Amino acid sequence: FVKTGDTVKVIAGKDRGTTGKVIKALPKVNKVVVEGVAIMKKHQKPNSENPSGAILEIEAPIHVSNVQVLDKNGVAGRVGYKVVDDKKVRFNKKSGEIL
Amino acid sequence: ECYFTGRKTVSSNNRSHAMNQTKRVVKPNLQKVTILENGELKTVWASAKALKKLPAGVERV
Amino acid sequence: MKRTYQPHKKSRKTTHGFRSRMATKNGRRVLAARRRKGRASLTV
RNA sequence: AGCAGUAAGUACGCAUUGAUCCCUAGGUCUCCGAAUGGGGAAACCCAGCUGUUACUAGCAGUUAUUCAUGAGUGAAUACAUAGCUCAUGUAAAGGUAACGCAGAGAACUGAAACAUCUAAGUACCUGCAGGAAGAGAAAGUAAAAACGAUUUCGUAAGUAGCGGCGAGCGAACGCGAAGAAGGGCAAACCAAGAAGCUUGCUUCUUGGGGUUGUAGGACUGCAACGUGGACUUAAGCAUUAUAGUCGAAUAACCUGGGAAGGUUAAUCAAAGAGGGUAAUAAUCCCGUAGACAAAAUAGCGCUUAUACCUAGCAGUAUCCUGAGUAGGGCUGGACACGCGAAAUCCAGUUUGAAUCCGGGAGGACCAUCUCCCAACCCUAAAUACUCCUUAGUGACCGAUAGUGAACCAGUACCGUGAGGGAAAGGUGAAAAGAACCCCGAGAGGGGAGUGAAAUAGCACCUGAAACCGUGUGCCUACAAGAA
RNA sequence: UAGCGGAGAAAUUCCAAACGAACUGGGAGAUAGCUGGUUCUCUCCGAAAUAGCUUUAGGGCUAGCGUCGAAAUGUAAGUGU
RNA sequence: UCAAUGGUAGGAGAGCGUUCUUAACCGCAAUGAAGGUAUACCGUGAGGAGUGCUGGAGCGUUAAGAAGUGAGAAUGCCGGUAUGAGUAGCGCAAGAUAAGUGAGAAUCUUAUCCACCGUAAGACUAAGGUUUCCAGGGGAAGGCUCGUCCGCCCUGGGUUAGUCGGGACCUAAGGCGAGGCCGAAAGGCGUAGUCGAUGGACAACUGGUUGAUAUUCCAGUACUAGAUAUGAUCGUGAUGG
RNA sequence: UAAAGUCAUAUCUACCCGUACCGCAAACCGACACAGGUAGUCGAGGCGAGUAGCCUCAGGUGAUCGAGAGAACUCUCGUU
RNA sequence: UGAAAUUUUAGUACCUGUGAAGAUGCAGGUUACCCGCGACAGGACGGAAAGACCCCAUGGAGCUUUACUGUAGUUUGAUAU
Repeated sequence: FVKTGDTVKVIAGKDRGTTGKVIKALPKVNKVVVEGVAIMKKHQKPNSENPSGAILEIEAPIHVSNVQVLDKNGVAGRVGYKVVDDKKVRFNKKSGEIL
Repeated sequence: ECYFTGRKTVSSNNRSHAMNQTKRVVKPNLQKVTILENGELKTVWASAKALKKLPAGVERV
Repeated sequence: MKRTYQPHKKSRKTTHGFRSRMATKNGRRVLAARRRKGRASLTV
């Protein structure tokens, strides 16, 4: 997409309908780590930067298909973009149009 | 080799009695001569056909 | 007994140096075969 | 909108202010290498000159050769000449995918052997060229009215022919299609000059003249047509590559680790091509169809005067029209053509015309007729092939295949060398890669936990097959079997 | 000093663990009357191993010997007794 | 009903199975496709499905078309596994004990004896090797066995010149060769010239020095050559001789 | 030919490459930690002409699977 | 510590016969508890060596010659120079 972002729905996949804030997408990964979503956990060794380890609630990224950006009234769809203003205006379809 | 005589020793092929499918080497006439002096003063080869047609136009050509 | 190659440095060159191979209009041709294939190196 | 190639992997950092990135242009461009100041084995050494700036430095450039063009020099020997010196011009040497052309050019074969043939003038090798090359404007074919440069394809048709007439090789004509452009010069002459100025010169330089077949030009007449053709210049126009941009149309339930699968419904429409998405999507995304966008970018094309040389025409004073040239002898070769009745063309060698009342061709050749005008030069187009640039297409192929090479392949490796030449992809969706605990020198294991799954644990999907096993019910330790 | 060659106190001796004609690439998948190999299932029918010629004798070319189809059935030929 | 059904090379006919087929026809699929595995079914055959289990994505139908299309067998090939066989060999010489080391010692280290070579099995030095050297650490393979050891592996250092060897000197043998020569071409020859050491030219040698460099680092002595600083004086004296 | 020369004098300089190790060898060339080949220079004493022996210099080395048991046999050795 | 060659698989005896004309495996008959282990060689027409002897191929190479064809080379003559 364009930079996510906001709370973002997850329609299909392991966790249906879950919304969660994003800023950290890195679209070259083409699947987005979102807090709360795809709860990975790592049994890490008691080593540097965690001298106990065994628990890392870092979470997995899931595909662009299961990312769904909502406009600010919680309404997702398809991003019509660049349409309105100086450089670019993002919106979804059937949406409240905000970014 | 001579320049204004055209070609060279050019290859060919020999025949015989009830021909035996053989080869020859064509050699033209070879004469180093220095005939004229237009500003010439230049020794070079020639062929005898061009010798007999030195009086054709060959004093400068 | 004695084997074939017990070469020295002059021995390993002087048949196969870049000007030796390049020299005779011929070895450079087979070097250009070695370039148009383009194996691990050229001159040796 | 993150960047911080490969990829972990780190750090200072860096960045919607506009980064990273994409494109275009400019920059610098280590050394070698055509490689070139000189030598030299490839990654070198040693220089000279000119300024620099300082040093028994460094910097920056110049210094290979051949050719061409000038300039100077000036031996035997006076001028000269050779020769030498300097200057100018990448010119140009060189690398090359395939096609071409030209030279040089075999053998093996086959012919049931083989000396003729064939293979083929092909393998190779060398040179010369471009986007194509050659190719070409009748000194043609043909045989009656018969056309009118070439080129490619089909036809004629294995037809005519040739050939130890074996084995084979092999036309052209005419027709059909594409493609369809011809134009200069020397010559003759005329004018200018200079000069054999030995005067009248009869050679050179310049510009007209005109490029010819039913002859044509020069001499007497006498007409301005765009033209790659009678200028394929420059200026605008337009549009394409060269950055990309927008770009429609959906929700729930069941299942599962996960829906796009099943079920329920709805939409769209120049987009239900295709690919991802944890499991098969039109409506999730990339996209897709369409619709926009480029300054520089390499072009293509259109209009413009210009970028320049041509016409008809009657007559015929004489000249011209392509000399060692045609031809003739011999030796070759190609032409279907193997010397033959042998055409016809091109070679060597020898001899050698005519020249417009001309000359040539019409398969030996002699007459009549038909056609043409060589012996001077250029000619697009239709054609051949791709290393290449994408746009792509597949009753291509799926890891012994498909390129030798899906993988750091021409790799490893062999060989001194020329050369040769391998093997190998897949965990899981996502490393979420097994924290911890215990055994163990360690590895490795075992629990725990991980994940949908751990026979799923790093060469990891799936897992036969030979091999080795461990357990298992029966039988065999008086037996000499294709079991 | 490099293969149509070389070297050679010479045997046919050697020319890079190696030669009566070296090695590498192409011609060219040279060729081979000689060797081997040939892959799914059924049914029906069913051999020869001889004459003649042949640079032919371990091979071909006919003819005799099979098979299938078609045209009639020399108006029966065939084959017996 | 009757008659036929041995059958090789031979010839005829027919059918099965695989894969791709846009075709359609028309499904399956996570409740499990394919594929594997056991299977005590059926089919004249080739062959076909049923179930149990693995397994987690494509496959099946039908009918027809098209085929790199039906696998034993060739010194077939490639890849894996036997076999012989726990047998050969363990690559030409003698170590020994104690102690350490470790976890584990025959084979690692030390001590102490023995032993061997000793015109060498010493030292030093060509070519060669191309870092193998040393230090520290480790033991996946390698070491023909073990292995803490190592030319094995990781990491890090280690080679020092006016005089040492070469080049900035010359030159043989030879090679290249502008000129020139001849040659289808490429070429091959070759005058000048050019490089080409194994040769001929020339100053440094004692002592110490590391884990390792020593004629190279430095103490002492030099000498060679040049430089700029400085009373010459006509001097240098060539490619010639 | 005038400090080109030139010596005294003074103090500096003197380039580039190679330099480690092994090298009769477990690094070379013999596919190998191989029973070959491989320049050259030195190369102890004691006897001893002797660089031949033979044992010890200096120096270096224990060279890579061993233990048992002493079969037959096989091969190197000593006897008759 | 640990290989090689090797092969249809085979729990592979003897006689006498037979037979592509010489048996382990066949017919008849005989003896043999089962499995080894150390040494040996008669077989298993043992391996390793698509016979290097002989023969054949319209096979090829090499060599020789007053085979036949040629070639260069050598030597005439013509003839441009």
